[PDB]
Amino acid sequence: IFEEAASFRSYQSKLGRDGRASAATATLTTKIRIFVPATNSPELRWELTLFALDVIRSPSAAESMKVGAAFTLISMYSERPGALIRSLLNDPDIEAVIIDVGSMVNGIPVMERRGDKAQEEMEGLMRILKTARDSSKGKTPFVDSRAYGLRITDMSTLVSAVITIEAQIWILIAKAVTAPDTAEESETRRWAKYVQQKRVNPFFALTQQWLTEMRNLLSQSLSVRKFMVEILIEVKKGGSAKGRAVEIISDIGNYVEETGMAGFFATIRFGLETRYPALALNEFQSDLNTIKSLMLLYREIGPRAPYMVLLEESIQTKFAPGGYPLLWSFAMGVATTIDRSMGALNINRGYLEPMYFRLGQKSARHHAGGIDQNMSDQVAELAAAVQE
Amino acid sequence: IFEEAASFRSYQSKLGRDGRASAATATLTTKIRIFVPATNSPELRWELTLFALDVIRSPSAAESMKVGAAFTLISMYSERPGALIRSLLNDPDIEAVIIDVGSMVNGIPVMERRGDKAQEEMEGLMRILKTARDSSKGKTPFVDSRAYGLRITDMSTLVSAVITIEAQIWILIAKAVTAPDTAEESETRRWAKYVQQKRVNPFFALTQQWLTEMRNLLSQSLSVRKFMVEILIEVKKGGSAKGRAVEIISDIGNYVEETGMAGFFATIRFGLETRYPALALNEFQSDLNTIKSLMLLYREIGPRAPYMVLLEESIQTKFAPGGYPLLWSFAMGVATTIDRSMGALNINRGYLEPMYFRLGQKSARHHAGGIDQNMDQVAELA
Amino acid sequence: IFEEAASFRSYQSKLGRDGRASAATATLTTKIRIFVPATNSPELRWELTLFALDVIRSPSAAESMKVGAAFTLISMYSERPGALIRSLLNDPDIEAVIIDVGSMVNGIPVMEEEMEGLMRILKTARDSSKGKTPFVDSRAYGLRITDMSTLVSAVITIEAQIWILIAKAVTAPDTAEESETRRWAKYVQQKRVNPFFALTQQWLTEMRNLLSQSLSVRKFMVEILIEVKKGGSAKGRAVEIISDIGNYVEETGMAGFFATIRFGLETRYPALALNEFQSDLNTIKSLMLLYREIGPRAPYMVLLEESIQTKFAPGGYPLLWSFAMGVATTIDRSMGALNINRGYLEPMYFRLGQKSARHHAGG
RNA sequence: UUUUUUUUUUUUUUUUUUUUUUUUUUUUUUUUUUUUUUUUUU
Repeated sequence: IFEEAASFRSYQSKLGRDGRASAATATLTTKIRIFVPATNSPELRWELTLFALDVIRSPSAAESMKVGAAFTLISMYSERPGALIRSLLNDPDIEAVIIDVGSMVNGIPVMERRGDKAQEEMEGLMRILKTARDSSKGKTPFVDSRAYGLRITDMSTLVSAVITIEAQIWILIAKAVTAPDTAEESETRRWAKYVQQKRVNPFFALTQQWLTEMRNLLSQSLSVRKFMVEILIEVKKGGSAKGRAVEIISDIGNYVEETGMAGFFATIRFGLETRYPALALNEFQSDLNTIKSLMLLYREIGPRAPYMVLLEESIQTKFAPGGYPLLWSFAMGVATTIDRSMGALNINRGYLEPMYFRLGQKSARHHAGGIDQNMSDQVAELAAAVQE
Repeated sequence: IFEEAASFRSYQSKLGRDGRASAATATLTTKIRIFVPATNSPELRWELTLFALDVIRSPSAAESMKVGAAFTLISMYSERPGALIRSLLNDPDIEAVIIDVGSMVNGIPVMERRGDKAQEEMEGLMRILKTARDSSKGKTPFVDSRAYGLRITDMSTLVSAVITIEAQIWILIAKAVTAPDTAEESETRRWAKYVQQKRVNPFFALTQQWLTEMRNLLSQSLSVRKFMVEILIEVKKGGSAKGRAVEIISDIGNYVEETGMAGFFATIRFGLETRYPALALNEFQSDLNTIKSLMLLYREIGPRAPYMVLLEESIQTKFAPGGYPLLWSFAMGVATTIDRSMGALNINRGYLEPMYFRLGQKSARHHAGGIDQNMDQVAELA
Repeated sequence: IFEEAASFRSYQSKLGRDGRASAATATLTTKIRIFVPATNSPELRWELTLFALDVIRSPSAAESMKVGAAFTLISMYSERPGALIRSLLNDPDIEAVIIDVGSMVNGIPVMEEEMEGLMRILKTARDSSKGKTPFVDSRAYGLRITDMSTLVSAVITIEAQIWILIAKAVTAPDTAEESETRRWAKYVQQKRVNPFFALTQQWLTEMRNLLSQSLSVRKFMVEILIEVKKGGSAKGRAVEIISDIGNYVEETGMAGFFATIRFGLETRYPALALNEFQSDLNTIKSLMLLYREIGPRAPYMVLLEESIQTKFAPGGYPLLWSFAMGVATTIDRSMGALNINRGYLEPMYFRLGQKSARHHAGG
């Protein structure tokens, strides 16, 4: 009877989820040039890191070059850098041409030594690098200038530095596509952790100017974020020890999971986990059936789930908290009242209904935390603890 | 006994739904010309986009050409544009001739392969382009005019632009055939989202005037909506990686689903999901049995169901509320009273039964604010 | 119904735990040189200890050498030094090159220009340290020990001085002295440890700092520390001192888990089923079962920098934790001296949890 | 040795009523924003 309705709501939610898309939908691939580490020697590499930092710093280079540069910069992790990028990079939007650098002996950019893309290629590069320097008022990547010039000579220094720069990319992911302004507070909080824990090599601490330029590149490019989230999923999978580089990524992951799905987890933490005596309220009769459908749906979305927002994954929209709005408005009302850390959150969403929120705020709070709906005069004594 | 009646109501509802329609019903075909990207090279692709934007901007081009132009414009997604159209286009009203000229040496219009015989064609195109410019008082497609003028030089610029225009077509679809006036609030709200989220490249922003001209073309052509809904179903299917183009479409999809079937879900959301004490209203019984049969029917109709309105699908009538108006007038009465966002939707139909709707409302008020459906602090909730 | 939600919270937490990592993750491997104990002679063992103490004391010596030194120093336990390191060392970031010469003619920094680089390193080490030698009372630093019994007495004494550090190196790398002395008192009072080999505060601080700042070393240490801890073996003097230190080292840097579990939660004060804590208890349940699933590394998660450690970190059950600290501080005289000035603590719940126990000797 | 009397009788056809008449396009919401380490002793 009633059972059919609930099952039908669930049916709608899962209808047409299935099936495999026709190949005709395959979109025009965008060509990106990625210069990639040609040998496992610090001589070739350190210079290439400097080049890549500067490509991303450049006002003068085209966006197509800049994406490819960012891919160079955040593939320095690998034992075999070019192979790591080419083999894991898996998105239809973008078609890579991979160039293994020829020892990178021509200052900051790299040239085709024998077969020539063009003789002016180096100038397209020289222009890029000059514009980069000039527009940034001389500033090298690191906050203390000696580090910008370093030209490091051994594996030990290399790994110290590379781990440092990589960690500074991965600090960004956490907010680049969830709140790319307001960012500084959080990204500095995460910086402090890695340094205080001695996980990253502090000589290589990177300038706000460089970090903002990279944060913006991440916000505005899908193709980059796709590679990042591909790697972020791959290294999140268990059953491996990690040394310093991959370890910092994995560590950051524990902050990066669920990010930009605030509302979903918020309904779970506040309101739902809370289970006040008022859950069966008429609205809650349906909204609860909604949440059930949502949870089973979330399960079905599967391996991508922890990072849907970073992936721009459309399924994400369905998961968005506006989907159960009566229960959610009550979930903010309870959550704000009960958890001291919450409420600091940005609560301006259209699906908030004041009347339902007020009940959630007061129903819990005037309830002294839902004292009445808890399940030697235990009840009464707990009055002191409420302090209101 | 009583069981037979319930089964019989269901039987009536499903009766003669089955079987396969005779091929003799094959309709008089409309012949339409679709100019389609001949090569994956930016020179041709930019020029062809300008051609197509102008076809849609024109007062002077014929409707048959304009539909074919709109199909050019919203197939710009494809790596092989001709293949994308030919392979997804699947509707027996409209029969395409696909012209895949890549040479684009014909200025504003396409080149004509017949040469001197195409001379009439080329001047028809010229008239179309002139009339487009003149009728629009000089306004190019984009809101900031430098963009409208800008000939593009790379893949990067191309994809930025194409993604941008495509997104601007797909924003329309959700309301073009559900409420083609009153549209602005919703379509701007969706515009704001895609831009704020940095999903599409704002240098390419398309003018209100052009978008209204195209929205109207979409409302008044079935053939265009058929191709759009074909694509909208195809890319809604899961288990595929997407590039930026298909991703924007898919994202829009999540707003486009259920559109123009307001009433069907409203009985589900309000009244039904609510499980109010009055579900046991004696009168109600037969209507509840009705709605149940409808919901299971809806399920059985299957793949087209999320976009039934856009497809003009006949079955839609049945799913129409007003097919169960007693349980419906109560469902509006509950819904509008209990959900703060509802009631702002214009619900004024002749099938509404005031007394029963007020029973729905009173359901709230006489419920002591819905205490009736409590499911000793069941009235402690000012 | 409600049961599904609790199960779902748990599902989210354990989702993506599974699977095996793509080779593409492999980071650029660092070469480290390890001089390693040549054979069963006190001659080699003492000289190598002196070499290693000086490598750590050196102002001029490279990080790559220093780590390798540390690995020599804390492989002294084994019957076959170089084999013990090579066979237990199981970390991808580092590739060890082992030198295991019985020749031992080359004290601390021996040749295989390089030899003069080594000489500069050793000179700079001596000079910068103002001659201050490994052991606290000078004759002990100077004295060659020549036979098995004296050798193992000495080696186990230096090694125990390394292993006293692990207990705080990655959890409180300053303010260390109090703890390391407290552990020293135990081993001496129990007559396990030979005070002739007392090691100088200058050297101990230099080594403590090396442990804090090098991950690769700590990885190997914790690998060994876990391996020997595993059951069904008797230990004689050397391994016994490690095992003894282990009883301070276990659960380290998981204070919040054990503390909120032991104090507050296991105490189960009749305010346990708070209308606000229901989700948190469900949280902690999920946490405990998760902890189980993480398995063998669990007693040393923090020391291993193990990622999931983050999930176990105490901010994960904040309501219960704030309340439980409020109980713990009230009931246990020794607690509360533990620094809980953290941003995630809930004042209101601490005032309540504290009150619930200390209402009137309420507990 | 055995012991009586036995059937049938009524009623019976047909009669009413039986087309239809209402209602049924749509219209609201829908991106993102918080905290995520560490510091007792045995």
